Amino acid sequence: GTVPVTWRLGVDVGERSIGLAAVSYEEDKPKEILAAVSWIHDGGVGDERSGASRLALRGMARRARRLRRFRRARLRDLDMLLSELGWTPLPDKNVSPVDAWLARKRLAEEYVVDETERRRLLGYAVSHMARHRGWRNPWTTIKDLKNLPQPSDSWERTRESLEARYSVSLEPGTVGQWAGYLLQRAPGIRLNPTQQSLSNATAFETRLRQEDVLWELRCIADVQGLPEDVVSNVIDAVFCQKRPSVPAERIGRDPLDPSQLRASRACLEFQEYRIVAAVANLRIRDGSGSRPLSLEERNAVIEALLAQTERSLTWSDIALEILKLPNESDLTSVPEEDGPSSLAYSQFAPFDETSARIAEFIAKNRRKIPTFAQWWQEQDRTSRSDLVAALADNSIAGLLVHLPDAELEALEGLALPSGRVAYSRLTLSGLTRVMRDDGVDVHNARKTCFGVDDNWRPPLPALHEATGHPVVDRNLAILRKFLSSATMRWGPPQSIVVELARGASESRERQAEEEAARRAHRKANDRIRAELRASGLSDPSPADLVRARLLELYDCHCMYCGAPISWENSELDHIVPRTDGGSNRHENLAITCGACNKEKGRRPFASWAETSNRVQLRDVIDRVQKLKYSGNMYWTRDEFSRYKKSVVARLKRRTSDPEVIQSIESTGYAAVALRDRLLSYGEKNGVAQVAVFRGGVTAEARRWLDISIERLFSRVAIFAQSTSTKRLDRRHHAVDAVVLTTLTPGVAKTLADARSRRVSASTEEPQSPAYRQWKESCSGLGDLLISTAARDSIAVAAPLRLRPTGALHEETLRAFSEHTVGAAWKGAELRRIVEPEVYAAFLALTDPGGRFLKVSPSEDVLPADENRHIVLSDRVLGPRDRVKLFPDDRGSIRVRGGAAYIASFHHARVFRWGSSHSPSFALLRVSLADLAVAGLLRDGVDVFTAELPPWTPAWRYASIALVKAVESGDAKQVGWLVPGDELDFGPEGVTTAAGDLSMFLKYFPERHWVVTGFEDDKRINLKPAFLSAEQAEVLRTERSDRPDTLTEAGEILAQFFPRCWRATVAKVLCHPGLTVIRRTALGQPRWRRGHLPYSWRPWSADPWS
RNA sequence: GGUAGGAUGGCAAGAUCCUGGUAUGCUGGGGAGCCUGAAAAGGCUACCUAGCAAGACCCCUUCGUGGGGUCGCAUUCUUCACCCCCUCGCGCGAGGGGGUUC
DNA sequence: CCAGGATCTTGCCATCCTACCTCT
Ligand SMILES: [Mg+2]
Ligand SMILES: [Mg+2]
Ligand SMILES: [Mg+2]
Ligand SMILES: [Mg+2]
Ligand SMILES: [Mg+2]
Ligand SMILES: [Mg+2]
Ligand SMILES: [Mg+2]
Ligand SMILES: [Mg+2]
Ligand SMILES: [Mg+2]
Ligand SMILES: [Mg+2]
Repeated sequence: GTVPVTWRLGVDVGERSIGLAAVSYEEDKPKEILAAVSWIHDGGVGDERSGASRLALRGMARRARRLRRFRRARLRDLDMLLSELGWTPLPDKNVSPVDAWLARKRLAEEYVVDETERRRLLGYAVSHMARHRGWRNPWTTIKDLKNLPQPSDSWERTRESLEARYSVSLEPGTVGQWAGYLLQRAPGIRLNPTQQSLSNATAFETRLRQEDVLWELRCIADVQGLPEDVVSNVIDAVFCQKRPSVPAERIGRDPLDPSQLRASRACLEFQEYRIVAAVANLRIRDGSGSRPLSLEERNAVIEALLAQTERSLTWSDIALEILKLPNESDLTSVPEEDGPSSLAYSQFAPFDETSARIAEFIAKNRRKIPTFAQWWQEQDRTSRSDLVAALADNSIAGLLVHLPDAELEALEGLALPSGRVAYSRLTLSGLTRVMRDDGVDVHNARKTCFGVDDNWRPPLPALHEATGHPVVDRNLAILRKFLSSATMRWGPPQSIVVELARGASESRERQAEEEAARRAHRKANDRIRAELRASGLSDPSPADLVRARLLELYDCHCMYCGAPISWENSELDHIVPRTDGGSNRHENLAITCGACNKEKGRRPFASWAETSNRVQLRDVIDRVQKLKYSGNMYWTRDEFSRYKKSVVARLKRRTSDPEVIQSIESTGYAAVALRDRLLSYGEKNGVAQVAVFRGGVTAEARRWLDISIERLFSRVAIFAQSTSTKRLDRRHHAVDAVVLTTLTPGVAKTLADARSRRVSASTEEPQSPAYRQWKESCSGLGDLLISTAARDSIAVAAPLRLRPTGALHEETLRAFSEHTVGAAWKGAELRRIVEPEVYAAFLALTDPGGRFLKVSPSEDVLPADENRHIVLSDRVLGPRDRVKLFPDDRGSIRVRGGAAYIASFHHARVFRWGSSHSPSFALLRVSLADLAVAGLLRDGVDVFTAELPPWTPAWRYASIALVKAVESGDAKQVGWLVPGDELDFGPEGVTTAAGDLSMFLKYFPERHWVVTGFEDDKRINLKPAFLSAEQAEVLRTERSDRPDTLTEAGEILAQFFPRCWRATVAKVLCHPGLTVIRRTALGQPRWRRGHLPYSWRPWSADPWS
């Protein structure tokens, strides 16, 4: 079975692709391309418009389900409490729309004397407050909510705006009181802002907070004189909220101790470890050399950094006052970036941060927790560390001292430095003890405390272990399929080459502005961090830093309309929204008021500003452009300029264009994680080395091996000047992987130097031995790639999605239409009947000797009969009676008393009937709702051959010829076609071109076509396999940059894409030599029929068993 | 030494999920106001209320077409088949995962 | 949208380790 040869593996990752090569070798030269293939994956994306992954959509749906389930349980507990109290909950129907609001208003205004009426109004109000309670921090308890200032400043500003807007003053002016007053005074007023799409205004502008509803509840209990235990139980039932939790398996494991969880940043062991490691990395000047700090100097600096309350010790202070050095610059190896006026020495040394937080909390709360203050001063650092570990790991889903419950609530309300560190608590304590006692650094402490050697590297994940990142998992699944198939074919690889997504070929001024930008970012982030710790934000997130930056930048106003905003009612609006692919980069983030954010919604900003009467486009662009530079802000001059241009360019767009910036993080993560798992495979399988090379070393290798993708695959120019990029053809990933199999480190250094020389703005051949042996080894690589591409041995393949999982139907429920039994029945109304047995009865009426509905969508099928009684299996309909019908004449299923359209088609079943010399073809397009209502979403079901009933939307909206042929007993299923199946038209190409395809084939003779969809009953959507789609996107964008940068072939490609080939099923499946190609992991077509999807010719496919 | 990789700590910029909430929206049931109406019933603006993938599994029950709980859109060659790994871990065939070469 | 937890990438600063090439 295995034919072992010496071969190398090249791995070239991409965001939507991965190129994998198995290249058999000689002593240093390539011998044969064993397999080269570009695998085109979706990056996990199931939301093509938004870019959100399938895992992200599943997680948001699951969390919405969990929210609804917890809300239902909480409301049931409230209903039990109201039944205990004798308070009547708000009824489901037959009450006024304003009964709850007037209940809240009256209970806030005057004492209700009537006993049953007061209980009814209290039940109405409390049930309505539980349904609409406002937002609170989920990490804060109900006691913290009671500790909040009531009402919030947002509601006080909203109430001031309402008293100004309506010239009245309600007392005490609660949310229910103002809402009832406005719903009675100005009927039809909306309360909260919503998305715009003749117009009106809204009553409230900010997000309702839970302290506002809590304060209204306290005001109602104060007016009505309710007992305190009663209102405390009511507050517990209304504002009950499940605390957020961290699953323990979501926390990584310690590499030195693989059973233990990674320690939190809050741990005092980590704070000591960071201090001792930072001190152990410092050096001291000694006669043009450097020495490590001696053990007494280590102890002095370490005790000065441990015994610290705040950031008071700079590295200059460590050099001068602690080390007693004559000069500041004698302290070398300071772990900061250097700058003017000794910036690195002016940066601050680390300290015990958790001990500072706990000591400051004690100093502010001596009377609140004096027992804890005495106990904290009493305990040693081991029990202190165990306390701190318990306080840090309370957030884990899955306190050693009998403390009072108020002290427990104050301690769990304490804010500690979050984040995980690399090691566990035991490992950190052991390493710290070894570094303190032996006077060694971290590497020697690891060698001592664990017995590891100098070659020790942390354990790496195996190939079967996923990461949880969708793009990385796509690349890894493709890689492990390729590696298993290649290992069983040719044995294990001799070495493995992975391309990392790292680059360094930049000019010195680019490095200078990046260093100055980093300096400015750190300085402004430190100042804003100090302001937020002064303001109570103990641990500012990057979102908090962005929010404080834009509050400072726009003088606490909204960016869009200019309304004054606070910290708590402002919102960080994605200017390009998340549902249009917008990123969390700070140029995409605008500070808003919440009302502007809700009214903009998911729309582009320029279109929203055109439609809206609240903001103006020119005013927002002008307000951005008049921002002026100052002394010390976050951006540099050039960064402030580019920030203004990128913000303005985001504010100016009118369509839902794709996002400008794409995720290079998942490219680097895919390369790094695939390298780690390939290293695990190499440890298991005896691979000699796993080598890594930069992104710009492979391209420089390809351009110095006289290989260009245009010349290799006979591509044409698509630009008027110069030559286009190599990304037109999808096979360039496999060519990149083939080139990667050749590279060695010395050649990598020389091509990196050549690239740095070239981008340092002809052409000098690089001067080195390693380049010369690489060229003499790889002179035949060009001939080998030409011979491989001429036979089309390089494959572009898309992995199939065959599992019947995903959205069963479209999200929006739709109201049922209706049609009288004894009236005229057309074809579209007969195809829309909701009830399957009523449907089958109408088919029995039109055609008793038939099982399907073979009627035209426009023809009048049944006449208007006043004596037509549809006899059901259990009922008789009347001619006056009406039938539920689906609203529109497309595939639909009934969902929860409404109608939902079916989702995208899971597959098409290919049917072939007629003569063998001239067959007829059709597709039974089957969706996930078809299998859902056919009961096929269970165990032991082949979804591509399991029979569907005639009332499913597959058989309802099949073609008339297909329906008549299955009725006649001539059409049997011969295969299936998922979106992503490759069609091979043979070496002769395709003949049925006309109009746009004929012009496409004069520049692009494409024989390989990928199914993307099934638009209607006689059309299959095909795109060329070999040509990219993002390439077509950037060509169509770059057409309008200059007056006709493109050539004629570029215009042909841009006017073929993105609709590509809207084919015709009975035309394209009758091509001679057409084969539906199902490939193996090595890009080779699977032809032997086993238990995996095989290749099949539609013209000569035998019928299904 | 220089280049490249890896560790740890720091700084900066981002990505990916996960947990809990808010508000909207959709559909069913309602209705406060307004309009067109009325021997002749529907819309509009809000608001209230239930549900918000189809469904699966467990427990009820002082027996019901329902109450309660846990889940259900990922891992993209479904199912079947053969091999492998971790867990039902006695060379057990039941849960998850992985591979099947043209 | 909100708070906040977890995983990870890239780039710089410091330290340690590894392999590898290039000169003298
Ligand atoms: Mg590449
Ligand atoms: Mg809720
Ligand atoms: Mg609520
Ligand atoms: Mg509203
Ligand atoms: Mg927004
Ligand atoms: Mg690539
Ligand atoms: Mg409403
Ligand atoms: Mg609602
Ligand atoms: Mg449900
Ligand atoms: Mg498989």
